[PDB]
Amino acid sequence: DIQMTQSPSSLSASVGDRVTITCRTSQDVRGALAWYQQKPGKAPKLLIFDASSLETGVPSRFSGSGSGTVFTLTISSLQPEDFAAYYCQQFLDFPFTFGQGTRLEIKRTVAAPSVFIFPPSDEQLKSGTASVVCLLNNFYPREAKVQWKVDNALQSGNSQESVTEQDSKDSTYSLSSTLTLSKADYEKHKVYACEVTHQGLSSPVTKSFNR
Amino acid sequence: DIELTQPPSVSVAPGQTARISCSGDSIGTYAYWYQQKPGQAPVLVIYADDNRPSGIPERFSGSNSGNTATLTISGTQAEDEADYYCSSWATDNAPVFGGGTKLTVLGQPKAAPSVTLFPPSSEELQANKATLVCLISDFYPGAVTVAWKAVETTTPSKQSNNKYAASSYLSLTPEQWSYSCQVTHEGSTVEKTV
Amino acid sequence: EVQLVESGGGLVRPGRSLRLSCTVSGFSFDDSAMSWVRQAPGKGLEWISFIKSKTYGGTKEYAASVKGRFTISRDDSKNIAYLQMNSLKTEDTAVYYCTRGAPYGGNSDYYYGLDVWGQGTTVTVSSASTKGPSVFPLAPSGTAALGCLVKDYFPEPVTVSWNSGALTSGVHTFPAVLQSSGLYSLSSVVTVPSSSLGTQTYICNVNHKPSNTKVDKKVEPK
Amino acid sequence: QVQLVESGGGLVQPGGSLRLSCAASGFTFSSSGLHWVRQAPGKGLEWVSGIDSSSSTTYYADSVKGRFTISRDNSKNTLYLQMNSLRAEDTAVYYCARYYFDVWGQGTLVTVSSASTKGPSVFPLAPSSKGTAALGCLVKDYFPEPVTVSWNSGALTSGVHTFPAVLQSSGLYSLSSVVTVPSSSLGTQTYICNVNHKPSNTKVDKKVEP
Repeated sequence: DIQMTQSPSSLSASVGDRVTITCRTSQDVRGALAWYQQKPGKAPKLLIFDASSLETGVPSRFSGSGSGTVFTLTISSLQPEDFAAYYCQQFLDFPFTFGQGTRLEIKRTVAAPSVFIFPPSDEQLKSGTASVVCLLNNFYPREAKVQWKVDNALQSGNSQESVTEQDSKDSTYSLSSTLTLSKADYEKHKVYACEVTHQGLSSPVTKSFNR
Repeated sequence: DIELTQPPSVSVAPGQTARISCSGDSIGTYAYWYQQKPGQAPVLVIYADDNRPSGIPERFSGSNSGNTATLTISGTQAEDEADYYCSSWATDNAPVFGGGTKLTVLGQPKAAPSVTLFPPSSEELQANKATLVCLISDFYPGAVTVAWKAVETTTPSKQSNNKYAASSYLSLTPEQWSYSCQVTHEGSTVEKTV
Repeated sequence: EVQLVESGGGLVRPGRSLRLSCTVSGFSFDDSAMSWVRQAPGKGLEWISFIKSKTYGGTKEYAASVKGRFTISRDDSKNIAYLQMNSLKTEDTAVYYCTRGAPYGGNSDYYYGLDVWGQGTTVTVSSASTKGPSVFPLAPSGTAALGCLVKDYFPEPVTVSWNSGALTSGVHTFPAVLQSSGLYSLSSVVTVPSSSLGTQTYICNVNHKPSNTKVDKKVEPK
Repeated sequence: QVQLVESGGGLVQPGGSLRLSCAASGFTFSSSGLHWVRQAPGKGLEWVSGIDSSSSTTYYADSVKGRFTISRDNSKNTLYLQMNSLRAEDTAVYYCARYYFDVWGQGTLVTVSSASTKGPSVFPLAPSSKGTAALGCLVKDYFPEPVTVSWNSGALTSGVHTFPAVLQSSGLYSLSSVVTVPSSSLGTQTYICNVNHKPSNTKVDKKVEP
């Protein structure tokens, strides 16, 4: 097969600037790449064809370049339209593999998140499943690390992480961490806390709950 | 490469399924099926494994597994009778074609063909020529085997009465000119003495 | 214009056959190549199968991940493309797209792109049955956090309303998470002033359409 | 629609030369290669020649290798197959088909026969046995037919079944016409066989008697 790497997955840009997205190939595709744009939760669209040639229905801001192994998309002015996910696909020999994908996020000032610790549910205490909810609202950049520390010891393998998409108004993010602990596990621990590592945060701020 | 092995003829009752197999020596790829009405160019009914082109009714369905392919004609109609050929692509990128199968739908009741013998003619004897004439008429279905007992036999042809007919011509020298003709239509064997 | 629709997507237990149909209208189906692209929720796009037109033999061929389990067929008379999957697995839970591979020139064997994409249908592979949502209050222990935890959601898409739909600003609905058991987990976040926390009656409305179950929960300080 | 028409085929002497032309309409010729398929009479299809779309390579059947050449005149939207040193059994109808065999043309008849216009020999074949009897005449060495055989100069129309012609190994077609008549009328009905050899422009009259 042909390996397909897109660099970097997360690319940050402001409105009206220039954006480069690079698709790198293993062998030489002979100028037969196709660039696709996917808006969130909707069908992907054909953006750039035969490497350089532009497909009908796309304005002039989108362009392609390069041949052989390196291929790039240059966008002249980034509109609100087009802030989405971009994919590249190979068309030399079967199979038509897709790249990892590149996500375009609106550039914004570095804002630290707000740490909210949701205590264990009183109704869910007798249900049989005990959960601890950590909520981070208004966090920028998308990358953040949440560590579930129980009794001063980090817990791993029992956490589910969810991320909210960029808000259409302020362009922020939300992060939710759920720690799954049984009734015996919930009772055994003494102090449960979550440690948040963010670019805005100077030190890891941890909020603890008392059983 | 050897041609794909196919049954010579298949008999199916009207409104009842038809099964044709295309087991072959390493087809290795997808098997296409073709339909040939006599006197007409072959047309495609099944391509790849079980795809159907436009203009082909749903009654044609296909399958492929291992080294065998099958055309399933569910509820065949009388007008459908034709020769079905299966083709595939070998490793050398050269097409290979199958022998073919005839869909003998039993539209009419089965009947034993009538055979008329023909001894040598007086003119042929005077001219030193011998011709054993075996005319098999009123055959159903149109598939008869002609044998000579002591030889060019025409292929079966549809008769004006809807009964298959055929002729068997045997050449013998005037010196060598009893002669018997054997006819086998469907299991039964018909023998005529001359 | 050119329209592609899909069907056959639903809940299927592991190891059971399911057939998707791609109805094609607005353009000629005989001479166009059809490909299926799947997108796992959250993950990237994955290319599943490709079948060439009738003019080029209709050579079906698939990626290494689905070879031996996915068979693709097409009928030109009813302009419909079929994808059949046997030995279905939990990793195949995704959204499947029907794509038309446009030829290089008018008609050529070199394919340059997938031009028109269908809206897509959701194929879910799971063992659990339809379970009603479970509402767990998350009481607020400047801006306070009030929310409800949705646990044990089965075979579904759910709607969360804050203040019976009155509170629209500051409502953050997290994406669904596939729990280990087989149910979905959802979270709702409401940010309100601390003083207003004890005044407004924060009412959460959760509707589980597949189960026809409506759950209402109240978030109050503990 | 995609339509193919082939022509240029006819009866030739063994070892002669023949060129068959395919006309293509509705699809770009340079996009797809074309195949030649031959149908021997009394038998199924057989692959003869193949050409890739770009004329990059040419695939030939082993039974015809070294004798047939196939060129694709992409300029005039035509496909040509050139035949030299044909042998006897190569007689068939040649079909011109698109690569992967999607569309087939009507086909062209190519006959390899050293025989020329030869008059038939009306050897009588009367019913030697016997309520009804079958009698008629046999036309031997008719080249190439269709030979019109009539009973009583067209007077008799019921009971006369004309068997299809047989392509004997001698290269001359043979025909047999049999008339089924009652046994009592064998000595009364005038059994007259008239043969009109259209290819040879010969009208042969024969008399059938008990």
